[PDB]
Amino acid sequence: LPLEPVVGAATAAATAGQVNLIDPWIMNNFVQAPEGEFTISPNNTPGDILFDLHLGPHLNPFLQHLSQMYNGWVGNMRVRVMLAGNAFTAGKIIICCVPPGFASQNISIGQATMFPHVIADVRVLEPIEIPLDDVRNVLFHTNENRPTMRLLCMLYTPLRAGPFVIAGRVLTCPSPDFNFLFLVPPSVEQKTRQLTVPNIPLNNLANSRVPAMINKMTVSTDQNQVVQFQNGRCTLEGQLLGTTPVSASQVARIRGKVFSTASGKGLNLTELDGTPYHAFESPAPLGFPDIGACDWHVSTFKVDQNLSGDPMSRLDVKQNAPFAPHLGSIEFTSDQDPTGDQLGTLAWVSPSTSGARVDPWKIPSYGTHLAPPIFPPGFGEAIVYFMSDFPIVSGNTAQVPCTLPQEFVSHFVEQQAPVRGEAALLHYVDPDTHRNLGEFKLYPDGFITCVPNTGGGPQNLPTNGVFVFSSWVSRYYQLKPVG
Amino acid sequence: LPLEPVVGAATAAATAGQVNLIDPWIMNNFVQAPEGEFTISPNNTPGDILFDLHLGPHLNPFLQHLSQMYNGWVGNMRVRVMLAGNAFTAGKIIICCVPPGFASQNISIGQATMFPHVIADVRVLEPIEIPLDDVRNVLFHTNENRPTMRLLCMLYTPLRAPFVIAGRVLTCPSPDFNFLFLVPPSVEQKTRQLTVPNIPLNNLANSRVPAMINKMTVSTDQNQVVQFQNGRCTLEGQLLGTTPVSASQVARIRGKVFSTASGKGLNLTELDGTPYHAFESPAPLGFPDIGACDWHVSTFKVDQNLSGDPMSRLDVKQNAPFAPHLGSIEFTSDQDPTGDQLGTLAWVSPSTSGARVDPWKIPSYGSHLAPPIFPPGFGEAIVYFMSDFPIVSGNTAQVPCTLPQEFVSHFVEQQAPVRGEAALLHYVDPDTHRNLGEFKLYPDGFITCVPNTGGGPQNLPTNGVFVFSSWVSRYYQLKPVGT
Amino acid sequence: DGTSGAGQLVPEVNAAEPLPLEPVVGAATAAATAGQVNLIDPWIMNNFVQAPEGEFTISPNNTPGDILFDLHLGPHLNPFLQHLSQMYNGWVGNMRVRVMLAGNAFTAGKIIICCVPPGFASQNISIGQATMFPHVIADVRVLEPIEIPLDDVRNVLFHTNENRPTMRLLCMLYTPLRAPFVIAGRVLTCPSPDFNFLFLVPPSVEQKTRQLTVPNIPLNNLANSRVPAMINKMTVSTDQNQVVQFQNGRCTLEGQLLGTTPVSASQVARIRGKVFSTASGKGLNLTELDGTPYHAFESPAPLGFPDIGACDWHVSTFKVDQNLSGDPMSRLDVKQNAPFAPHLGSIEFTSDQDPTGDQLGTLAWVSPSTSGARVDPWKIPSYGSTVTESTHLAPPIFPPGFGEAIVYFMSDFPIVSGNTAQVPCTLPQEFVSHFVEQQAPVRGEAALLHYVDPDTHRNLGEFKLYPDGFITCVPNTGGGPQNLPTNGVFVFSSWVSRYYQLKPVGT
Repeated sequence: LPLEPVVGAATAAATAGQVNLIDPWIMNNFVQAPEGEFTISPNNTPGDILFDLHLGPHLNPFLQHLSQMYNGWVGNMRVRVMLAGNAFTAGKIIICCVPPGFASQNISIGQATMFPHVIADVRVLEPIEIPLDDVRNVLFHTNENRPTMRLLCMLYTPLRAGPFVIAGRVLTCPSPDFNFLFLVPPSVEQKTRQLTVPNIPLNNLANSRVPAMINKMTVSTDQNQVVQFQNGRCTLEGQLLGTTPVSASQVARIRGKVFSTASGKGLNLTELDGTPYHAFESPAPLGFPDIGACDWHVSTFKVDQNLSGDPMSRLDVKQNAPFAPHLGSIEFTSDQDPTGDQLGTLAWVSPSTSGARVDPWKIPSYGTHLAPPIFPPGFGEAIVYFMSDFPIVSGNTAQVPCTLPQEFVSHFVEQQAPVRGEAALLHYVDPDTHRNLGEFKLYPDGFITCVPNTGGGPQNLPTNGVFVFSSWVSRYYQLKPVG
Repeated sequence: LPLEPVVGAATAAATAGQVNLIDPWIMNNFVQAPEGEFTISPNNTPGDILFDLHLGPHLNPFLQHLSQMYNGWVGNMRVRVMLAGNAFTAGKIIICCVPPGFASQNISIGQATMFPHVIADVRVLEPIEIPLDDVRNVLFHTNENRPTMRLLCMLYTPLRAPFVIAGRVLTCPSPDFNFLFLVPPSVEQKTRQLTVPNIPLNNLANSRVPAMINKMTVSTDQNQVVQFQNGRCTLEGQLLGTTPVSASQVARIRGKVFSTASGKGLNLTELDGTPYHAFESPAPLGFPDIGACDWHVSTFKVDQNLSGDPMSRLDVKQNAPFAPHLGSIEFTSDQDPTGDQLGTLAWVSPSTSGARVDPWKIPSYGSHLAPPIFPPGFGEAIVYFMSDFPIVSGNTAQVPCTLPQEFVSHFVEQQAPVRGEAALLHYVDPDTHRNLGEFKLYPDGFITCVPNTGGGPQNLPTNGVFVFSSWVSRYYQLKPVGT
Repeated sequence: DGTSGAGQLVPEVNAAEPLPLEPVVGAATAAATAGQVNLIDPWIMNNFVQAPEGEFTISPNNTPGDILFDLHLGPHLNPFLQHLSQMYNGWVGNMRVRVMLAGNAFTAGKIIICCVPPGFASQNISIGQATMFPHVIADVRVLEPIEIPLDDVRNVLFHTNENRPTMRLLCMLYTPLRAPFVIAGRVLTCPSPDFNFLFLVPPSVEQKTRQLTVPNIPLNNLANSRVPAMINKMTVSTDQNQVVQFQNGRCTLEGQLLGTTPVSASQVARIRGKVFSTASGKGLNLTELDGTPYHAFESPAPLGFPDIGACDWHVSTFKVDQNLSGDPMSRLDVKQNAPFAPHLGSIEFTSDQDPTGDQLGTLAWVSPSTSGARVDPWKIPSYGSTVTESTHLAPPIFPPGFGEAIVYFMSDFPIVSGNTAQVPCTLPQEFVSHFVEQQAPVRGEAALLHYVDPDTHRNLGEFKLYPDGFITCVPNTGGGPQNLPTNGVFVFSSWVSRYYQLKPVGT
């Protein structure tokens, strides 16, 4: 290779506080990378990306567990590539070393030979060993994200034999130039956390919009519908968006004070614990329903007395032009007499006119710092929604969709993990036989996408599996079809 | 110069992949930089800015062409400055070296003495040589944006001389210059060069109506502001407003016909059948913007089976139901249009009887627009490009714009960065290659000039080609064009 | 490579004889007379990088005697040397060529690679005559790649970017291939330790060292080149032996327009003239699109004249006069009859409205010539009134065989009662206006293009751009390119030979 030898730990020996050691049995065995599975099929053209890495301590699950009590790292790692072919095949492969700070859209196979490369045949027997060295700009890497040295593997000549696919594995162990740098109290710094997904089956996740359970996932019928839900919106760093509450006993709730004028009878909106509502950036009080273009039916009760009568009194809210909850004022009608304070929940909806149809894929017009919409991205990636049984009269369906469940939002808020990639990769896993049922992507804005089969998506999967985080991938990572 | 000796690649030899040598003949002659030209004038005051350059490999057209092959760079340069004045213009200048990390955003002429500086007169014959050193904090410089050293030229004493003083800046590298990591050439976007297309003026298409550019002119009242919505594209390639890419998408309307009790209408979609989203764009891409008039759109029906006469002329009035931001217009026509209608604006007419049509206004979409274009002062005016178009009862029969469509389609394709406050353009006759005028190209996407008294750019031939010259500052004074 | 686990089925090293040519001195000659001698990067001198003309296929459709690749000795055989060649002027020295071949353990065949001296110019060197040059006969089953020195036989002290003959490598098939199969071969080059560029020149100014590029525009943003509309589909024709001779949208890769091809995307299908009206009827005396007079020359018509033949035209014009009152437009109806002769600059029309003076208009919609005929959008009009006049049309386009098919670009356009309601072309207008500005030289017989998805940067199909200005493909059985997504980007990959076997596109 045209690479000069680099030095790992002699530059950061004098200017850092400490230089710490590593258990010598980690330096010897080769441990498989997180995304270290790739196949080569005869349907592949020359030029397809097969794998893609970048240098760090996350390429080895011992270094990732050791780095949570340290502060810096330097050094080079060693990579193995192991193919599985026999003596009756033909084809080549290319593995190039892209330097840090190089940004480009696509690299052809003619431009891939201008990097320091290794062109390896398919029929090889001993595994290919490639040095992955550290080309630094500073003395030592601290615990932030910063672009590092990449490997890039592409097909070079197409595969010919005589559905024979060829499977490959990537294995990685550090060189003796690897070192950690400063003893820190473990798992306290935010920069060394890792994102995790709760260990709860799908038939025990609550809905994030109505108070019911999730029973089956679908994809929408339209494949480019744009959704702008305001309940169940939260990014991966634990920043709530819209009117998303935290717990699951706060979804689709209403608390306010009743005023009685000659104009009608209405509600002055407060929050769900007695604090007065502030109109700074929230479109509504935290816990307000977002079912748009319908007629709500909220059943409340009287709060601060020793009640002797029948407390429950249904209230009917119509989404006309006086409906403006952003100012903290909705108008209702009823058959009982609700006075004072009323804490209630949304029971069921109704259409506006006498013959209209309730479309639960829409949001009301509040009157103002809304949540941003969700466009369906990439190549064939479809946003997976979660349906739930809820009483909707005179509608096309009885299923209410969402993007994330409530126990995901209540976990992302407490966890406060950072984002180390451009997307996440999940694995739907049966909890009995531990077999992988399908893979999904988790984007940094909080919506799960997938690539479905023709005529079948995630709805064909059973409803008692458990999501499991795997690793961080790029945005253009290819998924497998589900169905 | 009061500066320590600064080493080159001796620090970056350890932690980089390669260290690469260059030609020993580049370090001998002084070549004019692509950011060289500046002017001194008695309009200036002691304390202005004549040029400012950040240290890099883009200060020399040999190092710029070499840096598309490499990744990093380390080392110093040498700068040499020429002036051209008589023995009747008295005054000094001052060229100082501001280190990186010094942030004050205003430097008095008494504070610029406290840097490493060269104080030079304007009556000098031999040029002035000053070394620009690479004071840095890191081991080497990756081809991206980090603060490097600055040259900074100010007027140090008032100029008692329309006489301007031309100046040029010539650079050559020191013997300590070195590039670092070989990549494939011309793949990164960060080391690209801005070009202007090599087309004559009469072979350029208009950007507001479907016609060809006839001549250039300036306005009569040169303090009128314009807010055109087609032909708006910044130099980095970001489209603004409703500007389309190609030249066959200009002033075209496509939508589905709906009938109601009050006339007919069109439910607007995009220009290929894709549904329109009411977002950041004020209209579907390619919507016309000739305001305060009545349109005449001639459409046909997108259908495989047509008979008789497939054309229909829709007359759109800009009354209160004209609201293209919501996604609906109205029309009146004597034919019977149905289904998906696609058409192009044909001619415009006055709104009421006796009134006249103004082609400089824009319609009212609302009942997220592009920012207005203000003239940048210093006795300049905006160059407009005129084109013949059928206009009844108007002042002129010609429609202006701010950029040709090929310029927009070139800036979108190239995506070159911006290294200056303006771009100086020449206008050359393509036979004898003489020069006819100087124009500035601002990074907001419009071309200005300084018109002569009694004339302007409308007295020039109409077959000249624009040629990129250099990157200049905001106060470069242009020679007046005209007669 | 893979000599470890390939068994002993294939040979590993090509046993070759030394070539019958003496070694050639390098850059020591141009030290006394040239101005400068410029050193280059030592990291280039020992890395084998794939040449731009570095792809070929050996398919069992090839006969013995087909040209696989053909290289002229220059600095354009290496992308580092090509990118350095735009800065300097002149060069000397030798190169080092390396050919990669890896078939199965089942295939069979041989190739022959010969060195032709400068000045020996002949067409169709056979495989009998290629033996008489210094040659190496290599197998198609070897593992270690063949290395061939490309010496620099010359008459003068050093070279220059003008037109002079240089040495050639010429690799042809020798015995037929015997096994759905091809053999992907790659050619990799590296300079000798005697290579040297000579004189510094302003970079990327001269024409002879340029590089052909294709625009970075998606498919749905390209304009049609025969009617004013946008491209929305790529199809192939049914009759694969139908000849097409279009007039608009014809441009060679060197950037030299043919026929009535305009430059801008707003000049297509336009007519400008001054209306005369005798006692017989009404007509137009044709001028150019900017008022300049039109003379009978190499073009058969003014630039931008429409070319949909054997039909009726409906053109909607307007007066060029400033003072307009009332209804400005006027629809003209043209028949392709005997008084239709745009080569002499006169047509004849009828209209309900009355336009006079100067008129400028655009073709609106077409119509059949008779009450029960059809509209074929694949024909062209007869420009000359008498058929024997030399009107200097563009030459017809023939498909180059090997199962290939020409790609057409369709657009929605109001055709009344035709075969389909779409108009084809050969090149988009943004390709013509990009080929005219660049003026890049052509270094092969085709240009392999890839149709790339703009987001995931995948690969959807291979295409070939021929130097006469059209794009071909090999359609799959019962499919074609009309199944592809309509927002891809054509990227340039390599310069290939005329007999490159593409992969079938579509389903």
